[PDB]
Amino acid sequence: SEVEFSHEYWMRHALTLAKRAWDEREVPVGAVLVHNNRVIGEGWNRPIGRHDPTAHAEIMALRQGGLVMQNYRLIDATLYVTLEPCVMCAGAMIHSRIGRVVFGARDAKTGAAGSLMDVLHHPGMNHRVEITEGILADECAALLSDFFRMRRQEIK
Amino acid sequence: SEVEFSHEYWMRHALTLAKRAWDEREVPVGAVLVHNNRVIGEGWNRPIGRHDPTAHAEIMALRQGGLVMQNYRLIDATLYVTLEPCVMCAGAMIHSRIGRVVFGARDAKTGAAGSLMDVLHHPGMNHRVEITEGILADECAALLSDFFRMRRQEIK
Ligand SMILES: [Zn+2]
Ligand SMILES: [Zn+2]
Repeated sequence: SEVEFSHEYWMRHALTLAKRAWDEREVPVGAVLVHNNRVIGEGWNRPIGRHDPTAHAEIMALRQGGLVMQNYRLIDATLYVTLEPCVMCAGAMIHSRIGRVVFGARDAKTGAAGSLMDVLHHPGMNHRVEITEGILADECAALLSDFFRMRRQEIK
Repeated sequence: SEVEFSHEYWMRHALTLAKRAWDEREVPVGAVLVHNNRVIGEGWNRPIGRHDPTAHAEIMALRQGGLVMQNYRLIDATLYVTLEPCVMCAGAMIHSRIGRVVFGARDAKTGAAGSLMDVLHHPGMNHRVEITEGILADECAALLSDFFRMRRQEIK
């Protein structure tokens, strides 16, 4: 079913992080940054609790990676995130120079890797980040679905 | 002649922050976030020294503003930055819901406020950030130019 170090194996770890966001009552998105099959950064969405509009899963994983690698450039790393990245995160991926982003569910309204727009393969960027899409898309989208319901199950 | 609280008055303050980046040998870009004419965030470019690819002046200013306002949404705030923002920072401004970005020099190669692409007024966004461009542009451009000149020298 899920071989060690395959995309699904790392995405499942990202889903463990997306659940931390779930517990903190934030949109459940998780991300893990991997280099040579070692975790060098982990993150979950938490803009509300951090009072920070930039606190997305991807930004958190990328900033930790920079610290772990002692380099703002994260050459050859692969960033796994449970939801297609937004424009901000796609831009951050370009500046980080990572090798690839692997995402789960598509974000139909604001995804920047094909959905709302494509930032990553736009011709004028100075670095091409490869894209793998739809890994465990169903579980990723169900987590989000369970959240937007259990959430309206709050608006009394 | 620069009236207190005018765009030029705030951009001149962002230029002082830009010189801090210069002093740290970082591309010289500075930013100041203002709400009701009071500083709620300040930033300068420091990705290299912070080992953080997301450490642009704008991101630093927005994060500080969020702390001060106790809210990731920075409604009606105005962000001054000495150089047209990149895709990542433009994306961040949209998530923060600021009212306006005022910038200095255009970034022809990779500006996301019209140069390389326009993220801010893309029609699929859920928030429109107003744009004021070119405030003290010549000064902002000279600082950047003097930098890439001084740097190209330093290469022994
Ligand atoms: Zn994002
Ligand atoms: Zn930027």
